[PDB]
Amino acid sequence: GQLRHNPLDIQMLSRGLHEQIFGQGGEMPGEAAVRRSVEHLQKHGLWGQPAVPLPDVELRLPPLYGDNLDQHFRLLAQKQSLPYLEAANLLLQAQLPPKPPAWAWAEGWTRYGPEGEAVPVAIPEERALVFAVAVCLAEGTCPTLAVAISPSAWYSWCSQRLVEERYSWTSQLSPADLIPLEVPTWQEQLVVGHNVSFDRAHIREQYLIQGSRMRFLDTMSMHMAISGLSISSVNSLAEVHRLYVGGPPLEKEPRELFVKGTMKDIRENFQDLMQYCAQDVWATHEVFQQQLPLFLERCPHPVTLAGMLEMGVSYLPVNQNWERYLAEAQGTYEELQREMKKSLMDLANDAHPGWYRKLCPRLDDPAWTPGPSLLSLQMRVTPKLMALTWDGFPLHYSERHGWGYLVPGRHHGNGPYNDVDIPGCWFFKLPHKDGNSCNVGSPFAKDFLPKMEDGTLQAGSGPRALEINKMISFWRNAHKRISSQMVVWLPRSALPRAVIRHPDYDEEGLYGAILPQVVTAGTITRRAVEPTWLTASNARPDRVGSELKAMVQAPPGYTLVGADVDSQELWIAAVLGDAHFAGMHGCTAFGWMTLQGRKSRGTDLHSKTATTVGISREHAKIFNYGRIYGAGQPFAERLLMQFNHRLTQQEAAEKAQQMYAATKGLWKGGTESEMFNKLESIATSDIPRTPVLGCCISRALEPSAVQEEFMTSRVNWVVQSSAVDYLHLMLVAMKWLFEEFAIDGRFCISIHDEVRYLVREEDRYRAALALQITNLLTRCMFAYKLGLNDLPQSVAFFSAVDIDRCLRKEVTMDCKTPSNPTGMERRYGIPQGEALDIYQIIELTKGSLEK
Repeated sequence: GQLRHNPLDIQMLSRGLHEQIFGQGGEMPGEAAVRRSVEHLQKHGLWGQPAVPLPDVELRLPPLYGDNLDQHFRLLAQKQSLPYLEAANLLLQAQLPPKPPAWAWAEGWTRYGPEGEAVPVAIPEERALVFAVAVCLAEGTCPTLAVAISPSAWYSWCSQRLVEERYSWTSQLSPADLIPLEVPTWQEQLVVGHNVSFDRAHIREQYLIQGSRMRFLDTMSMHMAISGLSISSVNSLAEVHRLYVGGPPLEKEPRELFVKGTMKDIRENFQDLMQYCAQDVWATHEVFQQQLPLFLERCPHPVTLAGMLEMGVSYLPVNQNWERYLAEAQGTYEELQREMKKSLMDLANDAHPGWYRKLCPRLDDPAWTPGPSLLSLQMRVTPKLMALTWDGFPLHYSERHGWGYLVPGRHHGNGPYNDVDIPGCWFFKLPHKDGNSCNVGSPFAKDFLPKMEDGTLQAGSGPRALEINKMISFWRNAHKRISSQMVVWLPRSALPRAVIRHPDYDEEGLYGAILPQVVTAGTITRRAVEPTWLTASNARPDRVGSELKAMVQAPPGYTLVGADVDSQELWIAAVLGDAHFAGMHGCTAFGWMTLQGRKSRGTDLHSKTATTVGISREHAKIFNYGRIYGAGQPFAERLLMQFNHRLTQQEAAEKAQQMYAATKGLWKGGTESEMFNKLESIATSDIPRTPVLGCCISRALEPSAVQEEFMTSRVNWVVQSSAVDYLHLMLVAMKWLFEEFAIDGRFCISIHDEVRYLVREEDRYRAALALQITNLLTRCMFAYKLGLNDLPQSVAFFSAVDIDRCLRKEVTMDCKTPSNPTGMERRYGIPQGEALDIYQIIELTKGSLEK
């Protein structure tokens, strides 16, 4: 039947899927390899265990171009990024007229001729350009000046708020207050700039919901990919120009009028600022024309370029509920903060002293109020006035070590540190997200949220003050940029016709948007970086303003559809090891355990690891992923101590050694030895390349210039860049699926292994099915590149796909927050969503993405 098994009794894909994907015929595994795999399985005593078959999946995938999987993905990526490559080469191989003598002083765009003449124009008409914007921080977030370059001639742009002077300006941003850098219908455009996200944020037409038909190329992303750092330089454009092109250093203008100045200063210093911006644009042009050939040579697989271009169209819609959110979050932020100030007053009274004197405003202060009205949770004196204990151990701060805790009885832990001499108590350190070599500047951080749910961090209105800190921890560290996200509100004419015709459409409502400032490749492993939205909780019942993701609410007629990949890095390592060892699935027994792990049944890799260690499922995920990247025993013991503190260091070393005894091996004799051997083989090869796409590592870590150093980072690059190739394949495949079947959706945001989309209400299960097919195709190509001619059924598709009107991990949580105690339905009329599995998605969509 459709069920099929390997000589190691693991169910593979269905016959239809395997025939359509890997074709027919192949090299049968050798008898010696089969015997070796069986012996390895019997060595760990995990052979012959029956497994209940998962139901078979039969679906007709979209046609795959070419005659092979790698050919298919190469063709897809070339088709996607050919026009932008052509525009890149056009900008690269072109002349450049000198700077015009005198800049124009008029509203709108102006074109400068070869002789310096100024001709007013509406919008630039160039395929490829370099862009720069000017922003005065004393007037608002509206852009001020813009100078553009092209193979033909320069361009300049002056803001209406710099030409005309008015007493007051509108407080709400509008499309009328931005930069017109779009040309409605060669086709498609390329914009090149250093951190081009900022220049994308100030474009009038970049906030539309219909479509972009434009991508942005960032010298930061290419610089990170080629010569990034964790023949190299930092991401600063001056350093980039010095490293790649060289010549005179770029002036710095110590005046810094835009950061610190007024509108009149700019009114008088027009020429200097225009000269500086034009210099920066020319420098970026030189840098790009020097960088493009290196990128094309070093990453010959077009998938990297296509994914990098596609990963710079992030878009966040916020409707009128966001406007209420800011007040309700701040109103709760104000009300709770004043509530907290009264709690410490009672605590202080039960506890004038010098510390209490500093908490009281001066008598002559006009804003004087009775008692401690200057208190806030951001102050460093709040924890001391509470006598907090770290699992029954009082806290203690050190200048040389940051925050820590004292264990009476002078126990082994994160320490002990002898620089602090507390009689009868040892001194340890509070855990930090960046390891024990960094210091905690404030206990009011996100990292200590797990430490309070398990009772590790306890108060002495004692628990209220720490709980409310947990409430306003999210809004404390992000309100400045969350409140200063630029919002552009479309008029009725600019909104899509589908939105107007929808029954939930509100005539008196407000529709807006946010453009995240995403660097498509902001890490040496080609990882995207965003300080706020890529690292943020989905929704929690005890955090103020934690509905930030839940505040990214689609307008009537649209919804947010997304999913999370199941054991992405785990399965990558599994297929690597299986391909290295014997050319069959489940040989290394790591693939065997992953394949037979079940989430509904409760016996999976993460669950088994958590049970063996004694930690949570998320802790197990973190531990497994850290091990796959390659980590020593000390890192594992530090992670275990972070996830459990009663454990002592002398016992932490023993537990880490016991954990590493089963895995790793001598590499031979371990559960996950063969994947390690494959990683060491490919990483140590001449000109290291990804096992799948063959995209080289950064020049700052190649073995020629590093020799036998930084091996851990080099190995970690293999896994992380394989995952990033998985992500780029996901992006290009999802874009191709949207374009081929004409699906009305848009890329909203991608968070590591989580990819989210802003889709219409009419087509949501179609986006779910396309995401499932993308995961299947990516895994099949990943397996084929390593030499394996089959794919398991159990890791073929997604576990669950979420359809919702808000961003949250589960479609069921009511997002009851201190600022939203009633719920999404009661406050903003937002119901609960749906989560679906592959069988349910197929049943709903009938296995088709058509209409």
